Amino acid sequence: FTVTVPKDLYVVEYGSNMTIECKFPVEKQLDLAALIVYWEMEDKNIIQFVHGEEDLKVQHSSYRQRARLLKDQLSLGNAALQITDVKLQDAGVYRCMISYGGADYKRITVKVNAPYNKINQRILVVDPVTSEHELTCQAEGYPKAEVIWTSSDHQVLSGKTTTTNSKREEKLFNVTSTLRINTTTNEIFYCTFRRLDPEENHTAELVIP
Amino acid sequence: TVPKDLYVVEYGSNMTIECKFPVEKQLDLAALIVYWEMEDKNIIQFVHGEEDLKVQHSSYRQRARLLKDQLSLGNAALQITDVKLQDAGVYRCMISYGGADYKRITVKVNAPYNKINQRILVVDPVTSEHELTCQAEGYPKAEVIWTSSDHQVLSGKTTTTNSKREEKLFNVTSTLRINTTTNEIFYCTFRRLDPEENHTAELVIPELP
Repeated sequence: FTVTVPKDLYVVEYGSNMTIECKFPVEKQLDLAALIVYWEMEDKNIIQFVHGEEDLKVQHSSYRQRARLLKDQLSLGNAALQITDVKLQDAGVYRCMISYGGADYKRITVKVNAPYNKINQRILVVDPVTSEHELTCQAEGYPKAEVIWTSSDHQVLSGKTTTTNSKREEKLFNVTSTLRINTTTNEIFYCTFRRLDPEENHTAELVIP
Repeated sequence: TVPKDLYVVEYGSNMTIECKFPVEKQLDLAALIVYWEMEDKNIIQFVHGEEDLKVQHSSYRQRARLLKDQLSLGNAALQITDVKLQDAGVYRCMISYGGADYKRITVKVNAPYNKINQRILVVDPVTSEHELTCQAEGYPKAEVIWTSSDHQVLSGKTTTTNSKREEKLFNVTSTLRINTTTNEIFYCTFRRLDPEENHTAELVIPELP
């Protein structure tokens, strides 16, 4: 008897839902009087499954109404922890621990990627005689990002970027950048939100109307 | 024996399919053979405690691996990474240690519209007209249903083409034009039938300077 993990690492996007698995030998059928499943992370209990039931009282405050153990999977020899709406606090080392005659644990590490991939934009005519426009790009993510404006002819341009803490998601940043430029209908520009360590670029295409 | 007969697998993910066999004592890997195939193409040939990767078919060159730490437990776990629609079919496993026996496992590949890209364009701030867009790929064809925070169905413009990335899939992009203000919430729902399946992104109208 030993627990096995088909996936050692999980990379999961902010706000989405994850299923992290642990597999254990089940020759015949589950004797739920003998079955225990314990999920935790950084010494905080997520799930304690005993005598066929989830002990939700011992569940840590953080995970209330978010985490649960898929029970259809238990019959197959698979203890699947599903957590919904992944925060940046859910980055950590997750211990899964099962006792069924023998008893053994495995580790699973989770990283939470919070990309600047929901990009909002605005294009305004500031002065139609000089055909000066104001382009704007906003997005949210973690950590801080810089905005990089480029034209269709690959010219870097000077934008004005304003980084604040997000009024939606406490831990994320709200990055808004503004480009003033002279241009005409159908010309194409790009704003590119750049995170670092490791580098990651998300880019939206603005079409001047 | 096989705990799971049927696997429903996501497109582009990893799958782990399992065949169990009796193991009273420990593994003499000179005596052990494991063979995995689908449609007479070899996926894995494991012999003398080593993967015989020259017999492997082109299709599975660096994708197919046998989880070696789970051989110790009496369970041959075929793992294939980056699942295409071509991986739908019937997989045979055979193992010979002392005795010999085979099991068949059916695999179906779902390609859900669960990676939804979004963007919000402020068209005219005077009227406060915004242009919300959602796009995704999947199979089969899916409709998009736009709804407001109080769940009224709104009129949209949806465009469906064959995907350029993977031509068997479809690209579904939908745009909604609506007069609205900062912090109002909208939903774009990718729906697909026989059987029904819903995936929805939540779009929040931003505060721009």
